[PDB]
Amino acid sequence: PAICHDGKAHFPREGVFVSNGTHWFVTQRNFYEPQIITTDNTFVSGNCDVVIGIVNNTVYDP
Amino acid sequence: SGWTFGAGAALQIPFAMQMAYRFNGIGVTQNVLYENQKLIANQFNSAIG
Ligand SMILES: *[C@@H]1O[C@H](CO)[C@@H](O)[C@H](O)[C@H]1NC(C)=O
Ligand SMILES: *[C@@H]1O[C@H](CO)[C@@H](O)[C@H](O)[C@H]1NC(C)=O
Repeated sequence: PAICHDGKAHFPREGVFVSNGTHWFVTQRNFYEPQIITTDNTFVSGNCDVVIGIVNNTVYDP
Repeated sequence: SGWTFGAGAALQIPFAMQMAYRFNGIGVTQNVLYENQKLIANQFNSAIG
């Protein structure tokens, strides 16, 4: 459902959070287009407690 | 699946995640549901009840 980083929950502005076995990517809902999570790809709002199912991961800041 | 099983092959979709995409179809951001999904469930079942 979301990605945790520095105590901040990251949600995909458009697309779906996916992983193959190890690496995390965000892709659309009608075509598998894997792209690395980037600040411009997600928006942060809140903390890593209210959500259920959040996954610890790193985010790459451009 | 949600809305997928009418277009073509039915792709599995977590129901907690299906709502966030249904909320996003009404101009309501995804994190609105996730932050209070317990209230959503508690309130949806009461209305069905
Ligand atoms: C997942 O994909 C990335 C890049 O596409 C690759 O580096 C990684 O090894 C893949 N992991 C698995 C388990 O296939
Ligand atoms: C993510 O990391 C934080 C700090 O290291 C930890 O408190 C939390 O339990 C971790 N979450 C998971 C799902 O491992």
